[PDB]
Amino acid sequence: GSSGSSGKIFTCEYCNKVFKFKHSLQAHLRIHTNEKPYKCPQCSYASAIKANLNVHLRKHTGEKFACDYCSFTCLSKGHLKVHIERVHKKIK
Ligand SMILES: [Zn+2]
Ligand SMILES: [Zn+2]
Ligand SMILES: [Zn+2]
Repeated sequence: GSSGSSGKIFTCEYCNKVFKFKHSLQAHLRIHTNEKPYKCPQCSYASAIKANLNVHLRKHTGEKFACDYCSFTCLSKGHLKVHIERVHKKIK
């Protein structure tokens, strides 16, 4: 079990989420923004373009795997793991 201190906490007033760091919540709020006319039914994915959406939707194939560190989503699982060892890591 992790053992450390904790002053304050950052809670998201959108999806009742929580983030240890601040920058995490800020960048996260990104998905919590609807300024485009075309919105995605699956997620909060929106784009002024029409095609972009059509292609995006295709991405939704059952269940995606979101990164524990960042908000990176991948179709496969194994890839996600490597993404954390390559992106969130620079040591073989
Ligand atoms: Zn949120
Ligand atoms: Zn979507
Ligand atoms: Zn990641």
